[PDB]
Amino acid sequence: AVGIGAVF
Amino acid sequence: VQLQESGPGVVKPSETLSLTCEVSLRVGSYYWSWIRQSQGQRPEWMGGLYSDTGNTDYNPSLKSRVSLSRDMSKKQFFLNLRSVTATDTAVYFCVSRYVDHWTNRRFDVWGPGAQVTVTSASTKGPSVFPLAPSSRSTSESTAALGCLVKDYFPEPVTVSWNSGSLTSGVHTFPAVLQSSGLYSLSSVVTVPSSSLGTQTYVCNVNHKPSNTKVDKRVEIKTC
Amino acid sequence: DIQMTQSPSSLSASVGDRVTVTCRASLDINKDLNWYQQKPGKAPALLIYAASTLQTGVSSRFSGSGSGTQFTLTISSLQPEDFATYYCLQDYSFPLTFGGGTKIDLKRTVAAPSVFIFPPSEDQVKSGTVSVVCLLNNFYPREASVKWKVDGALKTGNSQESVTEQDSKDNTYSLSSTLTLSSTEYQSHKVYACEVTHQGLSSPVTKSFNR
Repeated sequence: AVGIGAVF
Repeated sequence: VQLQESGPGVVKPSETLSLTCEVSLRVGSYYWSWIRQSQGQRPEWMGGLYSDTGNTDYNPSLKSRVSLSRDMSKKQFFLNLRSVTATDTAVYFCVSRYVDHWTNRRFDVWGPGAQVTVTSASTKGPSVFPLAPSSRSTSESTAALGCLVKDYFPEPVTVSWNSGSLTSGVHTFPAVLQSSGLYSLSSVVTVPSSSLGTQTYVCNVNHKPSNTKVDKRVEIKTC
Repeated sequence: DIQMTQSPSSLSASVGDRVTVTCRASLDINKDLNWYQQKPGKAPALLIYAASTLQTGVSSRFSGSGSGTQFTLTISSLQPEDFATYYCLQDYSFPLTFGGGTKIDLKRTVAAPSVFIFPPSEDQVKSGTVSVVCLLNNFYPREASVKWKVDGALKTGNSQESVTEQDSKDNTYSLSSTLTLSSTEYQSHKVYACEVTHQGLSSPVTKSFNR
């Protein structure tokens, strides 16, 4: 739920 | 992606433990953490940050001592652990966690890990003492003997018996860092107790970092 | 902080078995639990995330279930490459916390340890600090407890254990339990005894020596 990024 | 930890493997007590992570890399933000793991223990998450802001989250068990940061231009992110003690000896991993929302993959990238050892010791060759099979343990058919290897730094030491001709029944335990700041272990072997008195037994201890080799004969104590 | 309680600490299994590892959360963590495999010297590798999603490239016989506080990792048809330590990891809230670990090893017939105790040699006594080594040799399962008794009195602290990896030839473990004492404190007692408990032993085995 925490400490996860995101790339697009 | 690939991560790689870098920095000194030995840190004196009370000093600051510093490590770098080289991050290999296309538009977004990563969560980069340091997770460490001491021998025989579970991993401990020390803290993380988001690469786009550098906002940090710290494990409360360290908060005052730990600092994290990153340099996007150099594709590096850093760990500083202040005023370390011997219990900060651990393998340190840098790990990246991010979801690709285009492909819906989760991605969980770990470095190979850097062992760091907190100790005041300098390089030193080992001292070897015999573990003699007791006189009364001859009532049984199988005897046990060994060598205690201690007071050396750094790892590793290799132990053999009779210069390699004795391998059956040999057990060499993992080294453990002592409160002295140096390592200790034992190597043992089981032999026929009937061979006690006719067979010579010698343990060969090799310590390449100090260019030291020690041989120790192990015999029963006849009373 | 939340903490996972992993069970069992070790679990014995044969090739082809269906095997279950469980993780218990102190608080409700929804489905924010991950399962890791770790081999010696290597970083943990992610097997399952979000309680039940299989990570890319992981074999399909790995599966996870549960939600709230009780979670389960199941290995359907265990293969030799599955022998490893496994950790659960919660990421429902900060700090991320790991379970205690589950070492899955190769099943074999129960073997009680042979116990030996080693008094320090006179050479080490003269050095000012001595070691007393208790050895538990070639036992199975990993399950083992060592208690130290000096002059009839149970002692705690000081003693350190080390264990080998499961032996490649006979699939047994060996354990050392070592006291580290000054030569003076060593000579302040007469009898040193290590008392060993194991499944292969109906009653504890004590090996002792008088200095």
